[PDB]
Amino acid sequence: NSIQIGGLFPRGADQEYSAFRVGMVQFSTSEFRLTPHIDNLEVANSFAVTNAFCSQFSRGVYAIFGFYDKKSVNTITSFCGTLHVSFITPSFPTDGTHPFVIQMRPDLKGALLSLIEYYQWDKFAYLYDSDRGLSTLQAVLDSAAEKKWQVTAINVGNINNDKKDETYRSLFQDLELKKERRVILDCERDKVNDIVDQVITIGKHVKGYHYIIANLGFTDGDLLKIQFGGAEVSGFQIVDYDDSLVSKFIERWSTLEEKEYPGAHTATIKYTSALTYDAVQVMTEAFRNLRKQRIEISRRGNAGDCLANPAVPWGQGVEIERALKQVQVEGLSGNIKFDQNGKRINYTINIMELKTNGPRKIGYWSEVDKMVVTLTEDDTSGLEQKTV
Amino acid sequence: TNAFCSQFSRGVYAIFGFYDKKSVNTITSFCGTLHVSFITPSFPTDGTHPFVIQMRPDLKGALLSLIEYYQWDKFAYLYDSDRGLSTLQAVLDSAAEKKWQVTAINVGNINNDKKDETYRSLFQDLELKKERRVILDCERDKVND
Amino acid sequence: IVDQVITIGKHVKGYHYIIANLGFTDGDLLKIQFGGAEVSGFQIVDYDD
Ligand SMILES: *[C@@H]1O[C@H](CO)[C@@H](O)[C@H](O)[C@H]1NC(C)=O
Repeated sequence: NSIQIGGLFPRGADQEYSAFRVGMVQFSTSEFRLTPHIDNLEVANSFAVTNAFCSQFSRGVYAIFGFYDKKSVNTITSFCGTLHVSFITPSFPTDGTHPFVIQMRPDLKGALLSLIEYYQWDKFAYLYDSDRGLSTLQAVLDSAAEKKWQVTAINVGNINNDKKDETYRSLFQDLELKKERRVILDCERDKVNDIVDQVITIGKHVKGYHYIIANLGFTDGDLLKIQFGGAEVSGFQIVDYDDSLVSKFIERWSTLEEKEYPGAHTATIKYTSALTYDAVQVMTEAFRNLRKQRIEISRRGNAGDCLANPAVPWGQGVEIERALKQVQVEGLSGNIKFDQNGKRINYTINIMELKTNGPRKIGYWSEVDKMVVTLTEDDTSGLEQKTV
Repeated sequence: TNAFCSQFSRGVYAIFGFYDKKSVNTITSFCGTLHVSFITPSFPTDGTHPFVIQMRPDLKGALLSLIEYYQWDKFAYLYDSDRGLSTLQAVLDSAAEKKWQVTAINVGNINNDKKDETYRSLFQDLELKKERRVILDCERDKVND
Repeated sequence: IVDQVITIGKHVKGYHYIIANLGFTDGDLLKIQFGGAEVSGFQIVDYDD
């Protein structure tokens, strides 16, 4: 029982592929076995993505797991929506209803707007990356008219390789011109790391500044460097390490050799890798349920060419999509459930704060509640003088 | 992608056509890879894209200069995503540099279904307070709507 | 020490540091360079010779 599936990874994805293998081994069963075909390629090049996809389709896979960028997303959604091949991804959710695409990554918009509303910011600067996507920008801009906000949006995404460190000094000093202490980041962990590092270099991490790191991994990058700064830093965490399942995972994860499973020896794991693992679980449950529901999905013939005119799609793909979207499980990212579009529904995003003794969980965010406050409310005698 | 891979098989020397925000990356990537020259009247790409000739002239500079000419320090900006978000970044950075109060609203790309329902209250909320200056960035038909 | 100073963020323009050692430019000076704080030290090897 070999089930051929496709996988598409960037040339710069190590821990993700490692976690993929971890999912392959941990969730492998005796009933059936998945047989992954792996292709490392440049994600930004649509031609390369298309080439690899037509190759995978020539192999005749049942489902494809992979990543995409703002350049290659339309190719993926259009091709999968065309040929009826199921696609699973950790990458950013598309804006719209895109069929045959399962976005494992949950939406952060609600939690962010709820957070800004929580801290009552009426004026701030918002740094955005064009290399990822401009959706959240539109979100907070449209929200600015309703909530009466003064938002100064700056693109950090257009920066050269050699001159990229000037634009940061100019940015922060122009913010000295605007005298605005509240900032939001939302970028790649590496780009974020560079930003934080330059914040430390210019030394704007002193008390009085307030930063919001918008990403799902709060603890994935090194944020220890800004910890003793004195500036308040809030972010979101999708992987709660205080869970039994997560701990039993980290136990095995930490016991892996870094030579065989790159960047897996760490006790902390990037949320993307976690999403990959959970994706493996989900696919496994989906095909297991297909065999359990007595639905014959095996293709008797070859799918052949993806460029055949007119395009002839296979039928079992619909059944696979239905199987995938109807999966409800428990992974590293918490409760996993999908809607008819494939987006994540009913998820819990921990709201985290960075203090002196490290990160602490203040909130828990949901789609329906839109807000939840954990007890918190610590009181100290320090800097509180009982009246005389 | 299919039509491009075709006709190229016929061995054409140059390809003339149009593109949208969804298919633009396909055209530019494929033409930049296979070295097939592509001509378009549609919106210019944001960046340096080789083997692509954008016949359409840039409109950002003229817009910012016109806005500066009418001396508007506060205005509303309605935009569609189908032509690109470059002009948006332009007016945002120009708002940061020239100290403008710009209220930009996207009606484009159907980015939110919510708004469609009870959008009138929004437009009227901006209609009661200020909003003396408005700029339309859309398709001729969308403009008409 | 310098690293702990930048981490706690006392390298702002109000503070003044003196490196008394023979190598001033031998250590990593990029990190406190952009701080805005004045840092003066001693150098025994003149590269202008
Ligand atoms: C999420 O759906 C679950 C099933 O895990 C249920 O326990 C709970 O109702 C949920 N939260 C909401 C807001 O429906």
